[PDB]
Amino acid sequence: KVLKIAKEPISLETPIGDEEDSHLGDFIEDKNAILPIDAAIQSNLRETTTRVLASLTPREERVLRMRFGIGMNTDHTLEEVGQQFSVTRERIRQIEAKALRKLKHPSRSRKLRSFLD
Amino acid sequence: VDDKIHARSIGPYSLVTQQPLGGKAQFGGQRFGEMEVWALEAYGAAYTLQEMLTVKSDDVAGRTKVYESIVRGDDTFEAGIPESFNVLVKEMRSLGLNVELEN
Amino acid sequence: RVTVEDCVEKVPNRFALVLLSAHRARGISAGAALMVDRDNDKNPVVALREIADDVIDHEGLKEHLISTL
Amino acid sequence: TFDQIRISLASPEKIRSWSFGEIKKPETINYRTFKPERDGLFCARIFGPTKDYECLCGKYKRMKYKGIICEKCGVEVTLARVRRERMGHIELASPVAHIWFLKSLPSRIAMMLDMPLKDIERVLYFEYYIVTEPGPLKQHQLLSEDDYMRAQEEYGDDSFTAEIGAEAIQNLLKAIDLEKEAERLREELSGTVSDMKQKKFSKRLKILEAFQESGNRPEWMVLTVVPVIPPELRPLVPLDGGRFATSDLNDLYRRVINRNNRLKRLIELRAPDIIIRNEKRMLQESVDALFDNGRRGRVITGANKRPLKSLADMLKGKQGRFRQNLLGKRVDYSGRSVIVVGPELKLHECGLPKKMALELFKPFIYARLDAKGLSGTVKQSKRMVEREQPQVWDILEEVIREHPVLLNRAPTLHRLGIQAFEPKLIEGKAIQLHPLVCAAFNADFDGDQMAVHVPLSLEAQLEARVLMMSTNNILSPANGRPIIVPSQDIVLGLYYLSVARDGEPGEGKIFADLGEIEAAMDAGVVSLHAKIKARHTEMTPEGVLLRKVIDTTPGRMKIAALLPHHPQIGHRLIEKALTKKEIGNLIDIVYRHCGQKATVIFADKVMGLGFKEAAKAGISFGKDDIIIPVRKTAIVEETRKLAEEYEQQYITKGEKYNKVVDAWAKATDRVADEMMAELQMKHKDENGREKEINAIYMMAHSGARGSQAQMKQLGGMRGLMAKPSGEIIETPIVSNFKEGLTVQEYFNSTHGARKGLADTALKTANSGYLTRRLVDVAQDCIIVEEDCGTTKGITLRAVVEGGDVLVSLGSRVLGRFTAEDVKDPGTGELVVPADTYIDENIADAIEAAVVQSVKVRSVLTCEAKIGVCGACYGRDLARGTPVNIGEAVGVIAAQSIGEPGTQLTITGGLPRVAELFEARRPKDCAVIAEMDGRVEFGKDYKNKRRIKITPDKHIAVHDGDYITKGEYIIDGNPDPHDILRILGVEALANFLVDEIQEVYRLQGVPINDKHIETIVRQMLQKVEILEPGDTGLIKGDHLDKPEFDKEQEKAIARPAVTQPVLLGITKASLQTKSFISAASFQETTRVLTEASVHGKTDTLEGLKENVIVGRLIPAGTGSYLRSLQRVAAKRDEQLAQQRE
Amino acid sequence: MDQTNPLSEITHKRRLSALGPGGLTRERAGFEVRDVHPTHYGRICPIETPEG
DNA sequence: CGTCGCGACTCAGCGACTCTTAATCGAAGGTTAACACGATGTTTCCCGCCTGTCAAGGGGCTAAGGGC
DNA sequence: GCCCTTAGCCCCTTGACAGGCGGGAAACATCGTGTTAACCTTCGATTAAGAGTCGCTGAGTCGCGACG
Ligand SMILES: [Mg+2]
Ligand SMILES: [Zn+2]
Ligand SMILES: [Zn+2]
Repeated sequence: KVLKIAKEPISLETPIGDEEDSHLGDFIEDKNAILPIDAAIQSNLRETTTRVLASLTPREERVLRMRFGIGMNTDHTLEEVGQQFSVTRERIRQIEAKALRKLKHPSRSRKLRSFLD
Repeated sequence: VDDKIHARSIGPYSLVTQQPLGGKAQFGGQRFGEMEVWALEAYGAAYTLQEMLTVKSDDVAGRTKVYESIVRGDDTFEAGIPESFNVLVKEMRSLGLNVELEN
Repeated sequence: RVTVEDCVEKVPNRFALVLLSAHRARGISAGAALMVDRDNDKNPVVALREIADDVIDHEGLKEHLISTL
Repeated sequence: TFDQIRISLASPEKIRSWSFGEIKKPETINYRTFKPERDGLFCARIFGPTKDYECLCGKYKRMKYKGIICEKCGVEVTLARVRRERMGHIELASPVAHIWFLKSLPSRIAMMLDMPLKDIERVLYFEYYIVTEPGPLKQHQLLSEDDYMRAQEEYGDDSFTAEIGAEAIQNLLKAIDLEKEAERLREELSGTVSDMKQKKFSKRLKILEAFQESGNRPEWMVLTVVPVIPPELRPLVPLDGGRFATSDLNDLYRRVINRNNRLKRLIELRAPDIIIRNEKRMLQESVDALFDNGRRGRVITGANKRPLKSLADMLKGKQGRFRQNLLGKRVDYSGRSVIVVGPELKLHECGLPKKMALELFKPFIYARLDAKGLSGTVKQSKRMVEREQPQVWDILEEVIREHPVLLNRAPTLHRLGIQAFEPKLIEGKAIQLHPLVCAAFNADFDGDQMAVHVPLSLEAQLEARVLMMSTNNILSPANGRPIIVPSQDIVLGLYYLSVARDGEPGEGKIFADLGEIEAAMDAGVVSLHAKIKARHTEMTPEGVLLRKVIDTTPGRMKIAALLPHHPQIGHRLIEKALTKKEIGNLIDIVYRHCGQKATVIFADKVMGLGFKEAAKAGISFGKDDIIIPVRKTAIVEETRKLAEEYEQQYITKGEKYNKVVDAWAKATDRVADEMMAELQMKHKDENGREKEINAIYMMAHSGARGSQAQMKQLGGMRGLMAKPSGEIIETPIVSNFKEGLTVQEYFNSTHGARKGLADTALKTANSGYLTRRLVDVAQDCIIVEEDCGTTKGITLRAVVEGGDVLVSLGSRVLGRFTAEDVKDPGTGELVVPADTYIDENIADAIEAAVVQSVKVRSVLTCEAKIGVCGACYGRDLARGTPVNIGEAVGVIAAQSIGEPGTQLTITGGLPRVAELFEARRPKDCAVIAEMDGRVEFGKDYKNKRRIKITPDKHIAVHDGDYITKGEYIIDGNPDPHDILRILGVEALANFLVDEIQEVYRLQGVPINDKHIETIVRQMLQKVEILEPGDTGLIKGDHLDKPEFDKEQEKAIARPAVTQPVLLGITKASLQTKSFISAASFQETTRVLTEASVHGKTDTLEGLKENVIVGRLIPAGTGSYLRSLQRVAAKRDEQLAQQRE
Repeated sequence: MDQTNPLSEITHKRRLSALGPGGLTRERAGFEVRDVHPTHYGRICPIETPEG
């Protein structure tokens, strides 16, 4: 581990060809910039989830969304989402398991079978 | 024609400017230069220049928006401040200049 | 398929023929183009083809949309 | 939103407000873990988290918290985008002078208190101490020895203090006040001679008014705290191989942090006074190199040997806002493929490879699959098109139906370089481009990658169909000549179809219809030599014309049937040989009289017709094609014998010139003329019918690829080769390319041709530079007003040399609104009204009678406040219709002027145009007379006769002769600056236009006059303010200032008058109102300082400003949308006025 | 090393580049050194040269 | 009745930004005093709280079959 | 055809784990300091074989007049 310790970071403005044009900084990729395709699957995963949740129970869909968070980013735990609906107990976990096993059929989970990859 | 052909709707973008990379190395895009942007500037195609160098390449917050819009079906876009202008104002702000937007 | 010289006689600016035509195509996206048949054409081409009957009507709607609120 | 970007001096308090944490350690990340340090160039709590909503130490990486800050790391959780916007600051232990203001052409730091930069640079480097608060010890004494510091201080040990360095210069700037200094300089500028001191007093007063008006304090050029660029701009991404790729700015900021830490440790340690000041000097040099790095000793990185770029070095070269960042954005949704001929395609349809259409129309394919219902989700669609399933190809042909794609050739010299085409999903992997359109592109098919672009928006997809379509780009913007004319093959086919010979089968065999000609040709009764009679409708008069039996030919009837039915056109145009010039005039007349739809359809038909009649003709080049003149050996022998008769006795230069000019330079056109005469003669076979015309002669006469010079070089004498200095070779070179050239003659040929080849690669760089200067000087020249209230216009006279006309007056005035009604000579009849468009009919009526120059409204006489007018630019060169508001007139003119480049040429063609546009003084500066009648002698013994005033070196006038204004003493090459100082502005404009036209005619590229008129107008945007009161500025100034300043002075009273000054295209950005337009292509270290200290705010009125800013361009569709936004704002204001 | 074919290797090995360290760069050349002198005859080819 | 005592004067001189427009392929080499506590992180398990199984039991609701 | 009786499904109550983020406690690899005293008290590149111009400086030549 001593060797291979980034001995000398090469300058990002170094030339790449026979001339001083198109330096290395213009050829480095981006491992953090969200590509537009990956954002497309994000928006559609927001649309494809709102459609699958529209078939569930209204209160059940609300508690399932609160379990993860579609509009609200505050991902609540089982008990936290439990207090918002009824007595915080295994009933919330039971309804969550029932909903999860609900949209696993070829009818509801049809457009999502090719979504998880 | 094989080693010279190229087509990349959206490839890996750069870091200093958040622009699509150049050349056929990794899904590059044909750089739209000052002398090649003047062709549309002299033309009445200002919406293209308001989307080819504003929302197409250098808008990390607008590129994904325009791609989602094109995928949805509506050919509408929006791009106020490109990443090129952002990095330019950040570099100018690095010196003793007071480059700062208003109204 | 439709040229600009055939439809620029009604809009002798060549830029209103673009913005108004794009607005007409966007309206066709929500239901429009009751003047000419599509003939298996896209929205911009059909808007340019039917621009001979909506020269002033398209500019007014675009101007109203440009206004805030 | 945002608008009106303004720059000024960065206050230390404002710099601290911009930053989020003071960096005190030159450590980017850790060697073990690749995480940002606590306080360094790469910080988490200072510039934001490195991951999207993932705080440090894995504490708030769930995204549930968005404004919560960490406890141990102190970094606030936020997406990675904030790491690129968050700035930083380095509070230096000692101040540092800005490199842009300290070391530059105008010493902005030296202009304060009137101290030269040579001493300001010494007082900053701690070499010569500066005195402050004097009270012996004169103010600004600039003493360095300790004698006056300590020995001279023995006067009581009271009131003795002085500083040195950046802190000293900052205190000096703080001491000087803007208002008092400006008031003191005002009285020092008026009521005095101001011979030499005025040159500095003007700049000092300008800087003081900029600092006072903008509100910037004078002591802000030196900055105690330096802002750091965000870490995302200078990245440290781990490259493949474990070797980090740190940006150039990272090393400079690390050096600056090291210098600051060393200075802080030295000050807290109480180091020696020579080391702390030396430490401050090192920190100052580091901060200088971190900003510009050019004014200093070019500090190189410790690892690499290349000169490290800085915040200024980035903006200067192409790798910053100039080319790489803002203007030349590497736009995605694009494609580059080698192009192939597309003759099976229409003129508005370009071939697109199937392997490229998928990668180009991926989002459009996804949308079509989602709307059609073929794919359930976007991920499933991407999985479908990624494998190139057979069901997606049917959707690709459906999505690409009316969606034009921008075809971008590698080099573009005008607006026709980007033409949108309705793509066709052709096989292979090459862009099937139309043959007629590639001539406008400048793209042959010998290998030319045409970058294809796809407009995403519904307006851009529609904007590429109304303006960027190939059918709308028939007439080139350079002049009124169609650029869709057949270049090589279609022109050859039409020439073969139009060549008529009296001997051929089927002589005078009258035919019924057009199909009868082809039916008889397929039966072998009538040939294609165009010598048979038939019927055809010419359609000359009003309404339909009867099918008159014309005495024309069958070959010219195949092209005549393709001509649209309309008066003023028909078979009368095809009666000629139908060469390239004639075929271009035919495509011009069909567009000049008929519409664009019929013009484009005729171009499409004639290309297919010419192609079908060229392949069936057999135009292959052969050995007997290039026929060497049989009367060539005898003439060569007689020439070489005449070259020896006078050489016996011998001056050697005279004999050589007689043997190279009159011997070889002369009679080389005689042999070429004899070859052309022997090639023009149609050989008649034994059966009374001519065998055939030579294919090379057909190519030379039709204008496809031949020419007289090329003919002589191929089969003629080949001329005489050149030399490195330009001299003509004296040795005999008698051999054509059809014959075998020996080693010496071919070596001379490759010695003379490599010069032209380098000119094609070296002078083209000058052409690109001139085009870049023109588009950035003419960017503001945008047509905004349809008709202005002006009546005066430039006079357009048909240029003539010798005894013939060089350019027809009807062509120079065509497409320009007249200022005054032109009166036909002889009889006082109004042939053209005063303020109406000059149509082609009006131009023909004007040229019908010989007339002098006609008063024509041009962009120069535009009285419009902003941009250019519509009734002055005249007719747009794209089509026959008049120019419409919103067109980038200046950009179009710049492209039209840059298009003749790469084939121009010192003062030959390209350098002369560059010298005239930049308005530089030639090598022989001419002096205008301005005197009327008699002229006296100048002063006594002053080395030259400057000027003689009589109110009532080499010389070309007398001492008592009556001299008239206009005749100036010079051996040639006058000066435009003197032309404006002495003669009017319209005269300078006419001179520049005539010079550019003469250059382009000597080279052969005809350019419209208005394209030079707009450039000349943009060069005249500055006017020297000679106002005696209310304004102390005498140098050049933008015209908007006299439009506003001269109007404000009248509301207080002294009359103000300003004479217009002409500056080069490169100097347009030096005094332009906008700084982004000037800081784009010009030097970025002077215009920014000229705009920073001046507080210049970019109103985004120009085109280059909105392009860099990213907003919509104020020209074209963007111009119309800006007009709609303005009218909507007016309507909203009217509505608000209704409800109080 | 242009090794597309045996001629490319030979022409690349027999390539006298006036640029690089110790000589004029691509911009430093100018229209003077980009010409062919008479002494180039027989020692350096005047036709085979890059077009860029 | 000359010049020189004493002043400007413009002339030279010296420094200095760019190299069209898309493109042919990705990384890229050195510099070599020794030791010591201390305060400072780094890394492992270990229980605390809590989360998640399935089961057991049961009842309560729903529904289906049989009898009058 | 309706009411009574019994079976199956759904739901509720407990629970014996299983381990699992995470601070603490501890064993162990960092990171900034010192400290030693045997001899040298100016190291070194790097343009400079094209080209249009911005910003400053300092020499030789003249007028205006005074004192012999
Ligand atoms: Mg070509
Ligand atoms: Zn943290
Ligand atoms: Zn005008």
